[PDB]
Amino acid sequence: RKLCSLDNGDCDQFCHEEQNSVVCSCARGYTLADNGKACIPTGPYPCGKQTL
Amino acid sequence: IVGGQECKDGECPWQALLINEENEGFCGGTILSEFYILTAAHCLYQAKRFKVRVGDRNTEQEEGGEAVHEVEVVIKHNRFTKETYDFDIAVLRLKTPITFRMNVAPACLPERDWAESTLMTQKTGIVSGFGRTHEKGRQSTRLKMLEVPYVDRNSCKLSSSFIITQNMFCAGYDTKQEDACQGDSGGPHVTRFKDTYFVTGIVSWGEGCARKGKYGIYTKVTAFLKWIDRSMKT
Amino acid sequence: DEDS
Ligand SMILES: [Ca+2]
Ligand SMILES: [Cl-]
Ligand code: NA
Repeated sequence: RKLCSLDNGDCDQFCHEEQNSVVCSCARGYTLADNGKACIPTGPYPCGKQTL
Repeated sequence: IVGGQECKDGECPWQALLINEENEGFCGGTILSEFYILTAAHCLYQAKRFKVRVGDRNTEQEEGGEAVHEVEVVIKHNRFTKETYDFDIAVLRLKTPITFRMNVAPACLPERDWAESTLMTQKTGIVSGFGRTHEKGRQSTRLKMLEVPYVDRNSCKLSSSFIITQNMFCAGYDTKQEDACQGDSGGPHVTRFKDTYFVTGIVSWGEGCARKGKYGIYTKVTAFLKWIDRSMKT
Repeated sequence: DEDS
């Protein structure tokens, strides 16, 4: 089983355990990907990313 | 900022600068969203009227990319006290929204429990600002950043002549001459985690700057995540 | 409150 203490539960951003299972989530302005792990920005200046 | 290095263009895009009546910087802030800036309550006492500048890389020349925004509302924590600097937090609601662009982008607010267990257990964070480059020295015309180690609470309390509350944390170095300083208050302490920068602190206070046996003291943002959220609903 |  995945754990938040190991590779952050495979979560890109937030990880927590509910009823003994990993649940990932993301900051505002990101959508959780279909895989339940990755965080996809909803626009061009998502929070927390340096600008290129 | 004492020590550290200049931010490259795009590297510290969440920095804001509070500017006084003479358009001089006196404190920092962190861009949270198009309308909201996080800062320190104590900065509110340091100018009678102020505005917010974003996108600045050189305070002594207009280069393009800067924008100034007037403040609509100041939301100050009602428990802020100069006796201890506890509750050193305020939020600014701008009159006009920030246009995100190169060098102008928000820092993320983290989820509160994960911040405490995962972000605060990272080795280091990044502090930035236009403040003094040495204790009792001059402010920087360039935006500087500095990597600061988290310092454990017990070590920090041992080091400190003043109370460290649960709303504060310590970061920096025992003797290495790197720290935040006057003029940096209110600015970001961010922690990088899997290539995303999260707001973890507010530059708040210290005994001197980069003094031997003293650390920088920061408002603990995790203690105020619900407060910050509510501040955007006045 | 205590967080006002
Ligand atoms: Ca400039
Ligand atoms: Cl703008
Ligand atoms: Na020190």
